[PDB]
Amino acid sequence: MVYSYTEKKRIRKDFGKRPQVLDVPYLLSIQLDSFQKFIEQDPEGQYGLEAAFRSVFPIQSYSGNSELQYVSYRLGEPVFDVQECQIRGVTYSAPLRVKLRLVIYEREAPEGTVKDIKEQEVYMGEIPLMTDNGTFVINGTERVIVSQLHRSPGVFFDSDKGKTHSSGKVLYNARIIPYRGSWLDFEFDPKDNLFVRIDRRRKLPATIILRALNYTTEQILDLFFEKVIFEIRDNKLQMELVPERLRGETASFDIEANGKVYVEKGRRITARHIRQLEKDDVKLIEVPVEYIAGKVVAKDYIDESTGELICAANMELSLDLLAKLSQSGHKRIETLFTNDLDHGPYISETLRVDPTNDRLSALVEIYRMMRPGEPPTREAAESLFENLFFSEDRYDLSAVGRMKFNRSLLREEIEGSGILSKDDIIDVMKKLIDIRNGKGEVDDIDHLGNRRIRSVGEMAENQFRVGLVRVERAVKERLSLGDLDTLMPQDMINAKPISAAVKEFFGSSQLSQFMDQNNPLSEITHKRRISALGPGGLTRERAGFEVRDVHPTHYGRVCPIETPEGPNIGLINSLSVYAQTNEYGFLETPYRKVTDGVVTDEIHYLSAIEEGNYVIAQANSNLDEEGHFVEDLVTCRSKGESSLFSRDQVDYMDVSTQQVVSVGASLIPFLEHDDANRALMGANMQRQAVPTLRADKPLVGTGMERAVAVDSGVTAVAKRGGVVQYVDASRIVIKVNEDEMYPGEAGIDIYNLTKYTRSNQNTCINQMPCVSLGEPVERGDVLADGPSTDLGELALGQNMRVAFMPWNGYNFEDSILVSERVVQEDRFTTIHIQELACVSRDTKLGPEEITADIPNVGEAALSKLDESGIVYIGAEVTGGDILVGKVTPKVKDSSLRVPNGVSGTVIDVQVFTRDGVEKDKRALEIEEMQLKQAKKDLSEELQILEAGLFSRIRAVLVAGGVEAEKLDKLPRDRWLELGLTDEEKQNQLEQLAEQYDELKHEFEKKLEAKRRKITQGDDLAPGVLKIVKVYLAVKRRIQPGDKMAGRHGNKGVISKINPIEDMPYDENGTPVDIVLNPLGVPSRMNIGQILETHLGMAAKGIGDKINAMLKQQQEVAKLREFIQRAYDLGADVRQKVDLSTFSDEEVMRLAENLRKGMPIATPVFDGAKEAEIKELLKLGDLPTSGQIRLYDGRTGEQFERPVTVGYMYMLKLNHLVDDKMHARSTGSYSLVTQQPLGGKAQFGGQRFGEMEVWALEAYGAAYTLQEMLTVKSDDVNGRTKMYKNIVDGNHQMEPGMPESFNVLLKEIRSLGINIELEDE
Amino acid sequence: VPLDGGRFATSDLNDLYRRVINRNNRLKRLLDLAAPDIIVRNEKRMLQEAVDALLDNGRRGRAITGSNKRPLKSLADMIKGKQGRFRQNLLGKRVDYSGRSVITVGPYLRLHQCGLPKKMALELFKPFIYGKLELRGLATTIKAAKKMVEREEAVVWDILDEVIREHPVLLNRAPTLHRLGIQAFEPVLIEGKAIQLHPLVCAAYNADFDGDQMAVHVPLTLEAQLEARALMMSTNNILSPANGEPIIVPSQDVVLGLYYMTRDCVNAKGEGMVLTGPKEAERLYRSGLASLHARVKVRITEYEKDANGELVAKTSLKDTTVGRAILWMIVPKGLPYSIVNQALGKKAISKMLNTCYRILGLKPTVIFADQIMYTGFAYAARSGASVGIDDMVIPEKKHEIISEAEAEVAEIQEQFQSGLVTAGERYNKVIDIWAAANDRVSKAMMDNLQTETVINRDGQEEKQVSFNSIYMMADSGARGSAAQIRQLAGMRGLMAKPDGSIIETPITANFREGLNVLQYFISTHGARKGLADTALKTANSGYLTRRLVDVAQDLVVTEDDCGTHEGIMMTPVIEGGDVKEPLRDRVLGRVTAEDVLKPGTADILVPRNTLLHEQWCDLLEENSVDAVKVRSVVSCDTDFGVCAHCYGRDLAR
DNA sequence: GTCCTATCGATCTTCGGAAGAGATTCAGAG
DNA sequence: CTCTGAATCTCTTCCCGCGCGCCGTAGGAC
Ligand SMILES: [Mg+2]
Ligand SMILES: [Zn+2]
Repeated sequence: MVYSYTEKKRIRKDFGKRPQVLDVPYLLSIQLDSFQKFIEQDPEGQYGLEAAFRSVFPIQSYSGNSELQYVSYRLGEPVFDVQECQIRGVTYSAPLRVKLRLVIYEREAPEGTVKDIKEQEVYMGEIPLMTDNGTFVINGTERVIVSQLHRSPGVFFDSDKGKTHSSGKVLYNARIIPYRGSWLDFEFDPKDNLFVRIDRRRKLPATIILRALNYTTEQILDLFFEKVIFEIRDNKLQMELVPERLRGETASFDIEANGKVYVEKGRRITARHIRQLEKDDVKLIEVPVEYIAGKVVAKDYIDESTGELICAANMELSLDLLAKLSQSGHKRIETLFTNDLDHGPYISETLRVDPTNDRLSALVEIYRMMRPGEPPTREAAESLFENLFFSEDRYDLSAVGRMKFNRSLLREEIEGSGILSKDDIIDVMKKLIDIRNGKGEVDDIDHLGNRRIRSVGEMAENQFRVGLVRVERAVKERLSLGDLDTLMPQDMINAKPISAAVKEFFGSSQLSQFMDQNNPLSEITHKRRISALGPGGLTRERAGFEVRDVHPTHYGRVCPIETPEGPNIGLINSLSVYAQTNEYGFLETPYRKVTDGVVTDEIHYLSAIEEGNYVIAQANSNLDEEGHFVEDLVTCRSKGESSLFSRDQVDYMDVSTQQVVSVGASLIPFLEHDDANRALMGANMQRQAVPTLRADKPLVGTGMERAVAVDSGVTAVAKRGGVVQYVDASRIVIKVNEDEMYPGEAGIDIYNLTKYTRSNQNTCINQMPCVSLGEPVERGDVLADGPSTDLGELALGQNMRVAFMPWNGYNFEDSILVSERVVQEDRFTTIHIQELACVSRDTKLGPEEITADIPNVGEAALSKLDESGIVYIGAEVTGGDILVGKVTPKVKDSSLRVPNGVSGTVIDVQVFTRDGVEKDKRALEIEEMQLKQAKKDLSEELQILEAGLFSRIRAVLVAGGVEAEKLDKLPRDRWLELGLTDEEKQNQLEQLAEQYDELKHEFEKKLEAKRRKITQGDDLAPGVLKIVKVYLAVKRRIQPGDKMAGRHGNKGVISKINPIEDMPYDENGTPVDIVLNPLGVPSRMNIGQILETHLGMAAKGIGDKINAMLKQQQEVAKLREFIQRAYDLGADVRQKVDLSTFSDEEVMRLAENLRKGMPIATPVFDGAKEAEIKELLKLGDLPTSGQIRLYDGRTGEQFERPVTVGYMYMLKLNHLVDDKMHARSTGSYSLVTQQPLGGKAQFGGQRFGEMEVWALEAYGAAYTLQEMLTVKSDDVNGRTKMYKNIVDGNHQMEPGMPESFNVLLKEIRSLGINIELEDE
Repeated sequence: VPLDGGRFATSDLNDLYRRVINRNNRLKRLLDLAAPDIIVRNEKRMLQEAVDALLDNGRRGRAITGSNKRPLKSLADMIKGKQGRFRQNLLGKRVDYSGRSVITVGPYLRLHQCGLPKKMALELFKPFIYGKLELRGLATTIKAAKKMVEREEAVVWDILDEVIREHPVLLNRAPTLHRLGIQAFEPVLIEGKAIQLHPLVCAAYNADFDGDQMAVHVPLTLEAQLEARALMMSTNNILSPANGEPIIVPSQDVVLGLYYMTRDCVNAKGEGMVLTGPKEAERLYRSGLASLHARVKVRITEYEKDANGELVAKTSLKDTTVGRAILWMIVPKGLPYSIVNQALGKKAISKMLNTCYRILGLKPTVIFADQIMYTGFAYAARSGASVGIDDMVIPEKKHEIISEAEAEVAEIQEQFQSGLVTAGERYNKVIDIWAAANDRVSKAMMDNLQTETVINRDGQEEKQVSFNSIYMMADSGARGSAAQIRQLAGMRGLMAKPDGSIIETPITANFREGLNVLQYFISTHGARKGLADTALKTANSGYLTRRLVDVAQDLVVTEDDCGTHEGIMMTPVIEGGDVKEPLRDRVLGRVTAEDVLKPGTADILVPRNTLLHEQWCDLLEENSVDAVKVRSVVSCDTDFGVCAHCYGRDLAR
C-alpha cells in the first residue's frame, strides 16, 4: 500500500466499504477531449476542422470551369499565452493557415492545368483555443462553453391521446430529423388517410412523394400491399385463398369444396380449419360474387382491342365491371388483401385525397405549396425538390443520424450515406403503417438514447461551417467572373466571414457562458453542465413536465439531484461523476462485467440503449472475496423496472455507489439520508461558497475533495518530480530529477503563482505554497493551494462548532445565531477585489490627458495621486477619491472617482497605451517590474547552465591535465589563458569556452524577445488613447444579514452577532460558536445533517486526544499507537494504513496536521453506520450519546436535557448583505420618462410594481397611492414642490399628472389616433 | 443618446422613420420625374411596406431587423403589454425614497415596530433631516445641511432619532399576493445593515428568514402617514382579509415553548404542593424548587365581563401545574382559565388567541400576542429542545412486518408463477399488501414514540405523554406532523413513476436509516416532480390573479342597502354522505334575505335584514334550521356597484 | 481611411408550445 | 346552390421583484 507525498500528510480516515474498482475519470475530459477532437486534423476525415473543410472543398463554378481545393491545414502557436493574454485583454487564439490550391483548367482540351497555384497557406482566421483548464479566454474574460443536449438525428415515431381530437383514439406520426437540412413529418389524418409535410408547412397527401419519385400507382400498390388473385377457370372467377388470411374474423359466407367443409357461414376460423384448408390444397376456391364485388383492383386494365380503359390500379370493382373486363379477355384479375385489423387500406385512402395524376402534377403541387408566388417549371421544380432530400448542400444525416436511422429500420449495417433514398423513405412509411396496423411500438421521446450531447468541439465545428458557407458564396462568384490569370488564393478568400462566424459564437452565443469562477467547485460543475437550451434546442419558457422530469435512463448518466431549481429545472442537468460521451455523442457509463457467477473486475461502458438489453445489479450487492455474490438473490434494474433476480442470472453490476450523482452532490456526506429537496439545495449551495480568508478542510467529507481540488486545475500541480529548490509564496521552483528531465534542459521548473486577483465574480484567488524548502515532491503532488483548498483538499467553508437548540428566538425560523468569537477569529472574512477603469480618448474636441493639474480641485483631494496622475499603490480609498486624474479639452475634470458607497485598499494598477504614444513613470514603474521578473527567472537558468559548464571545464582539468597552481579565485573563462599546451585539453577549453559564449548568445536573444513583449504597447480599441485600471481590495467581514449555509441545504441569514459571554457553554466552559435551530431537521427531512454533526464531533475528539499528546511531550511510539488505533477503527473498512512505515518524521508531520481534528471520509452511499460513529466517539473520550449538557451564559443555569453539540461545516455564501443593502432619497431620473433609475450600480428607486398597487387599493389607502405613483415618482413639478415642502416641513403635496402618462398620449397621438384629454 | 465614446445608441424609431423618409424622398422624386407605372408601383409598395414597419413592425409577413435578426421595436410595440407603457411605466412605476435589504429576525420588537439600519434611515429621510437642521437653525440651509449630513456629525443622530421618532415606514416583500403583503411599521434604529422584522409577522409575508430581501418605502405627506397609521399598521391587521382566521398564528418555536411549559410530567421535583398564586409559582420555578411541568394546586383568580360588559372577578382553588400557573399570568384579565388549563399546541393556542379577540377586542389582543411570543421564546430556550439521532425511534416490529408482508406478496407472485391470477390483479393487489404493511409500520411507530416514556410513581412504573424530542414537535404542531415523522423513522412507503402509476416495490426504508442507490434514485421522481410543479405553477397562478383583479377592479361598495328582498339560500354542503361544511361556515355574517322563522311555523326568529353575527349563528345552531336565505352581491340591485348590506361582514373587521 | 448609403430586386428566418379563441373554409342537403 | 354544421389558419397570452455578467451598423467607393 502506498500514499503520495501529499496524501501522506493528512490521511483522511475512510469509512467506505465497497472496494472502488474504477478510479474517477479526470473530471473535465468531457470538455478537453471534445475540443481536442475539433482541433486535431484526422485523415479519416470525420470530426474536426478538416471534416468541415472537406464538407465544402473542392469548390468551383461550372461557368468558371476551374476550382480551388483544400490540401491541408496548419495551426500556428498562439500569439499570446493565456496569462499574458488575460492581462492584455485580448482573446487567446491561434492563427489558422490553409493550403489552398487554385486549379486553372482550359476549354476544349482535357482538363490538364494551364497553371495551379498552391498559395503558401492562406490565412483563414483566428480560432480561439481551449486552456488546459477547459476554459476559453475571450476578452480577457474567461468563458466556458456548456455542452448542449438535443434530439439526435434519426427517425422517430410518436403518438398521443386527448392532445388530438380526444374521441378515445390516438394519431401516429413519423419524423425524419437530419442533422442539417429539412425535417419530414408523416402523419395520418384521423380517418387513417396518410399525409406528409416538410418543415411543418402545410399538410400534403403522402403519396405525393411516391408520385414525385415516379412510381405509378400500380407500383406503389406493389410496394405496400399483398396480392389476392382471381383465376377465371374451372368455373367463372375462382379465387386464390391464402388460408392464413382468415383467422379470428367471422366466416360470414359460403366457402367449401371437396369433402369436409373447413368453416361454414357465420363462424370464426381457427388453426385446425386452416390445416384442413392446407390439406385440401385450397389453391383455388369458389366464392360468391359479393366477395369479388368488394374488391379494389391492383393493376391497370385497358381493353387491348379498343385500346381503351376499363379499370385502373386502385380502382374499385363491381360484378358488371368484372364481367366486361374478363369478357374482354383479361382472364387473371388481380386485387389487394385488406383485412381491417392487419392490413388497413391507408394508401388507397390516400389516393382518394390525391389531386395529383403523376409525377409532374405532384411536383407542381410541391412547388406551389412550398414557394407560393413563384412559377412551377419542369426545369426549375427539381431545383427545389432535390435540394430537399437528395443534395449535400442542404440535406445531411451525419454518421450518427444514419446510424440511428438504420438501427430503427432494423438494418444490418450503419456505414451509410448521409442523404436519403427512395427506399429509405419507403421503409419509413412501411414502418409507420405497421404501427397503425397495430404490430409495432412508438419511441419514448425523452430518453437518453434519443438525445445526444453536443459539446464545444461540435458546436464550433458547425459555426465554422457557417463560415465556410459564406465564403463559398463569395468565392464561387469571384472565381466564375474572374480572369483566373492574376487571381491567387489569398485574393480568392478573405477571413472576415469565418472570423465573424466563430468570434460571434465564442463571444456571444447563448452557450458561451461567462465562467462562474466562484470557487474550485463552481468552476468544475460549470464546465460539465448539460444544457437543453440554446441554438437548435427548446426554450426555458416553452417546455413542461415531459422533459423537466427525470427518466429511468438518467441513472448513472445524469445526476438527478443537482439541477438548478427555478424556471429551468431539468433543462439544465449535471453530467454525473463517472459518465462519459460515447463516440457518437450518446451518454454512456461504465459497468462491471458479471461473468457467469463472479464479478470480473473489467468495465464495459454502456450507452442508454445497450443497457435495456441486460439485467444489472445495484452497486451495494455484497461479494465473497472470490467475487461471487453473497446474497442468493439480488436487486437489479432491467428495463427501467427493478426487482430481485437470481445470483448468476444477473449480467452487469454498477461500478460504484457514487455512480448515480454529480461531483456537486457527491461532496455531501451522508447524502444517503437526505430528502432530495434538501439534497438539491445542498448541491446548489456548495457552488456558491465564497473562498474565505484562511480556508482549511472539511472534517467530514467524501474523499471527492482530493479529486475536485486537483482536477479543477486551480491548485498548482507538479509537472515533474524533483526537490523544492526555493519557495517564497510567489514562486515555487523545483529541481526536477534527472529520471524525468529532458537532456538539454537546465532542469528547473518554476511555478509563478498567481497572487491576489479578481475572480470573475470578484472573490480573490491567491495561491499559497504547501511545500517547504528542500522537501521532495512527486509528479502530480499539489505544490500550492488554490483558493478554497488546503493541502489539496477542497475546503469551501469552516468547520464551525454548532449546537442545535432554540435561543430566545434569535435563531427563529431559519436564522443562525453566531458568537463574536467566530468573527474575531477572522473565520469568515473574505476579500473582494473590484476593478475600476478610466479610459481616455482622441475625442472630437481633441485628445485627453491624465494629470494632477486637474482644474477646479485642490490638494485636499489630490494628495493621494502621485505626480503622474494615478493613485499610489497602497492608497486606502473611499467614496469620491480621485483614482485617475483624467481631463478633457475645451478643460473638463472628467477623472475616475471611486463610486459612492464602496471602499478599499488599492492593491494594483495597470496601464495600456496605443502605438505611437508616450509612456509615463507609472508605465515605467510597471515595465520595471515585469522586465525584472522575466530577467530573474531567465537568469536562474543561465546561471545554472553556466555553473554546470564551468564544472565541465574544472572537472576534466582537475581529474587530469591539471593546471591548478591557482584555480578558483580566477574568472572561470579566463582559465583559458593559462599555458596548457596544444594537447586536446586546450582544444576542449577553447570549444567549451565557445559553448559558453553561445550559451550567453542564447539568452541574448531570449531576453530580447521577452523584453520586446513588455516594451510594446497594446491593441487598444479605436478612439482610445490609453486606459488605466485600478483595483480595490476590500476585506469584508461578517455581519447580520449575511447568508450562511450548510452542505445539506440548510441555510439562513445570520441574525445576531452574540458576544461570547452569551453563548451557551458546556461543563468544561467552552462556548458554542453557532446556534442552529432544531425544527428545520424534521420539518424538512434533511437529517443527514445530524450525523455530520456527530461524526464531526468525533473528528474533533481525535484531534483533541492528539493535541493533548503533543502539548504533553509524548514519545512518537506512543503517539503512533494512538493514531494507528484511530485508522484501524470500525468494521472491514476499505482503507488500510501502516504508520509503522512512516519513519517517525512523517508521523510527527502527520500529527501536526491532525491536531485540530482527524479528517474523515464518508463516501456518499457507503458511509459510517451509527455503530461506527459511536465507536469513534468512544475512542475519543467523548460522550457517545453525542449530546452534552449545556448552561446558559446569561445566568449559568443548566438547560433541561442535553443538546447536540458538534462540528458542522458551514459555507459563507455569496449573497452577503452589504452587497445588497440600498436606499435612495433622490438622484437620477430616466430621460424618456422621468421615473427614477433602477439599480444599485445606479442609485435607483425600488419598483412599486403592479402588484403593490393592487395591494394599496385593497386597503382604503388612496392618498398613499396617489403619492407613490406621482409625487414620489413622475410628476416633474410636484416632486420638486414636494421636496421643498418637506425641507420646510409643511407635509403637504400638489399632485398634478404624471409625465409618463403624457408620454403615452403622444405615443398614441404618434399613431393617427387622435386621443385627447377632455373637459366635462 | 451617446454611449461609450463617440457612438449613438441605436435608437430604434429613428431607424424606422429613416426608412420612411428615404422612401418618401424617392417617391416624390420618381413622381415628379414621371416614372412609369412599374417603377412607381415598386416604390409605392416599398413605402407602404415601410410605414407598415413604423406603426406595428411584424404584423407584416416578417419583422424587419438591423442586427442578428433582432426585430426593431415599433410604436405599437412601445404601447402594448409587458414591456410597454401601460404595464411597465403607468400602472406601476419606480419610486424615490425607498430602499431594500435582507431581512433578519428581531425577537425583541413589539409587534408594531421594525428596526431598520441607521445608514438607510439617514439616506432615506434626508429631506426631513434638512427640515430639522434649518429648524434648529443649526445649518444655514440645504447647502450647509447637505455637508453637515455628509460629514455624519455627532448631532445628526439625535436629530434623526427625532425625525423618525414616529414616522411609519412601509415594508413589503415581492411578490405581494394580498393586502397583508404591504404593511406599515414604526421604525427603530439599528447598527447593522439588515432590516429587523418582527417574528410573528413574517408568516404574513411568507417571509422566510433564509436571505429573503424586502423593500421599504417612506410615506412623505401627512395624509400618507395618517393612512399608514390608521389602516396598514400591523396592529390593525390581526385578521385575514379572506377568512375569519388570525394571521398572527404562532410561530413554530413559540408554540413549542408553550407546549413544553404546559405539559404534565407525573414525576417531578416539588410535585403536589399548594400555592397562593402565580407569583410564588414563579418564585418556586425560578429558584429551582419546582419543575415547570410539575403538578400543583394553586389559588387562582379570573375575570368575566357580565351581560352589561363589566367585570366580575372570581377566585378559587384550581388544580393545575406550575407552568400553567405561570402562563396564566400573561393572559389579560377577562378570559377564563379553562383556556390555559391544558397542554397547549398550535391549534389550541390559535383558538386561545382567537378567543382573546372574541372577548376583549383588538387592543388587548395585540399585546397578549406579543407576550405569548416573548414567553414561548424564553421557555423554549430553557427547554433545550434539541434534536438528536438517538431520538429517532424505530419500532422493531417493522422488521417483522416486512418479513411477513414480503411472503404474502410472494403469494400473489406464486399464483402469477402458476398463471392463477391476472396481470392486472397481481399488481393492484400487491400494492395493497404494501399499503397494509405501511399502515402497520406507521401505527407501530406512533405507538412506539408514545411508548418510550414510562416512569416510577414513587412505587411501580406508570406511563405518560412522551417527552421524546421529535414527538414534542409533532404533538405540539410546531412543525413536521405525521407525514414527516412517518418518513423519518417509520417507512417512506410507496413511490410513484413519472406518469403517476405506482411502484411495485416500495421504499421500505426511512431517513433515519440509509436509502440504497435505487431507493434514492426513485425518490427523486417525487421530488423533482414537486419542484417542477412549483416552478411551472408560479406563472399560471400569477396570470390568474391578474385576470381576476383586472376584472374585479370596477367594484366598490357604494350604497348602504340596495333595497332588495331577493337573495340565495345557504345549507351545509351535504355530499358523499356526511356534511363537508356546516352552516356556520357559510352563513355567518351575511345578512338575512327574508324573515327567518323558527323551525316549524309562524314563529319568526330573525328579522328580515339582520346581520347574522356570531351570537345569531350560535342561536341558529341551537335550532333545527337547515336552509337560510341571505343577500349576495350577485343579487344586489345597485347600479354601478354593490350595496353594503348585500356584501355583509367585512372579514377583516 | 473616411464618408455615405443601404438591406437575398440570383436566400431560406427552425421544427421541441398549448391553448384557446376567433376568421375564415368547406360538408349533406332542401 | 348556398344554408348551418364542422375544419384549418393566425393571433394572443403565459408571476413579481432583484442582482449581477457582457455586447451594442456594415460595405463600398472615392
Ligand atoms: Mg426564503
Ligand atoms: Zn344590495
